[PDB]
Amino acid sequence: FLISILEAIEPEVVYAGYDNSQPDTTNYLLSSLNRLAGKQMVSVVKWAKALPGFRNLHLDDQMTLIQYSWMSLMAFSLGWRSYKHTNGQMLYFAPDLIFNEERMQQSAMYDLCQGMRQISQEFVRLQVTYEEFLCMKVLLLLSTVPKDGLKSQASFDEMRMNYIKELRRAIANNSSQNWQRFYQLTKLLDSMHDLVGGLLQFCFYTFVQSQALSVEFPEMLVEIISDQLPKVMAGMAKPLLFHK
Ligand SMILES: C[C@]12C=CC(=O)C=C1CC[C@@H]1[C@@H]2C(=O)C[C@@]2(C)[C@H]1CC[C@]2(O)/C(O)=C/O
Repeated sequence: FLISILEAIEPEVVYAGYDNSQPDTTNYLLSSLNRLAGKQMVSVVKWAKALPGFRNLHLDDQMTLIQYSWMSLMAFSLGWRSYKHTNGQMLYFAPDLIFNEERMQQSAMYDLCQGMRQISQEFVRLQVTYEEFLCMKVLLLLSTVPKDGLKSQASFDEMRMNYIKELRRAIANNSSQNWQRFYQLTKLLDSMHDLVGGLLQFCFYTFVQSQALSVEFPEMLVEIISDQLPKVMAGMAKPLLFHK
């Protein structure tokens, strides 16, 4: 039933509003992706608020969690869309904005694009189910926390365990087989941290020199990155890993 709720609140597809009549310069591609991000952010917040248990957390905890994990959430969903739509061959940012080889090249971030595509390829290798995907996604929202703790730790800890339990539910044949599956899926979750570190680095860099580099960011994103950046730079956040 918790999973049925996840399927119900899963956001609808978000379009980039991209104009293919324009040249695909790095400036336009990145500004276009950031505009898409702003629209996705709206969907993400509405989603977080509908998650059983999220509301129970303090308002500052809800805000902190979203700002620390939005990049992981969007990159993870990107991996899923790319998996279901292109079997991991292209990056399906949006129905109207699919990144092929040419776009990855002109984006100036080919390496990050391949890092994101690798997530999609892991979905392929593991044949991740929609249910596993949904549970894993919630876990990402709950896997980057303040080193000094949350105001609703008890509630947070409770919520996290419930969703981890839900994941094992989605996973469940043989017990050892289920254990192996949990091992593999959580390895994928842990792998998001290093990827996101690279995504955020380029995000903060272009954000800081937005005007100079002509890379536009919507206000929906500017507000969040403005506050998040110093917190991350100061090293206030830590990951909640599943493996050594
Ligand atoms: C959020 C986003 C776009 C929506 C989406 O489905 C997935 C992502 C993940 C990668 C993000 C990307 C954009 O936001 C543009 C970013 C943020 C890129 C990481 C580097 C980036 O290309 C950047 O820094 C351009 O300025």
